[PDB]
Amino acid sequence: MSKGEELFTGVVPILVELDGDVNGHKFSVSGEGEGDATYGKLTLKFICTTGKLPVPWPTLVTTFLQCFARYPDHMKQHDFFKSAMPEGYVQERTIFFKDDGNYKTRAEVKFEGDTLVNRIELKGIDFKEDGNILGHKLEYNYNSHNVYIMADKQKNGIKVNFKIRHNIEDGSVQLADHYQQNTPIGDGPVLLPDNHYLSTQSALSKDPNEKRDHMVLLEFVTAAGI
Ligand SMILES: [Ca+2]
Repeated sequence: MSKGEELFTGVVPILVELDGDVNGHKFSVSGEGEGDATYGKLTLKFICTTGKLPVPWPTLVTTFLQCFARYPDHMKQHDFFKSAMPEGYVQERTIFFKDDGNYKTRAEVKFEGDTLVNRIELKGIDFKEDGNILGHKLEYNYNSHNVYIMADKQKNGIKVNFKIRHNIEDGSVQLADHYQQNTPIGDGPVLLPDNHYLSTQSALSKDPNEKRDHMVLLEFVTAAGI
């Protein structure tokens, strides 16, 4: 029931730019890809433009585009993310790594021309030099998670909560608690949803012809009502 639904009927080019500071280690990541919300499909490649990434790539996956979720027709009235477009929304997160530090992210997600842009500032603090994050003990993979969206009618936005389980290379799990807030950038109306969730599956790979520190990401995202 929004104008934003119509900007995503096709393949949309995607740009991501991130400035990061984790425990004084500063770093930048650029990403390009393609989005096809008809099939909740994202294809992305990310490159650390400042050298080697001081954290594990799986820890950045959630930070690096839920407006490409596929909402089923009987649920399109609950798609906040597209309803904010093209002016966009601000996405903020606190990500609490269990027994370790935490990321704090602020992201502006909007269209620039025909290109969907994710611009992200990230600051991580209180990480243990030899935890699973700074000591790079996380496996290069990703499990499937459900994200629970809730309307936040007082801020004209949504609240989302979920837990990621990073596999550690000894077989254990490193827990990342995500606390997320989205807010429209514009004045216009947005779709405030009933409670629902996004089902996400991600696949991480390498580009065989790339020598810079990088991550290829494939992600499918479908909404699911209750
Ligand atoms: Ca309702």
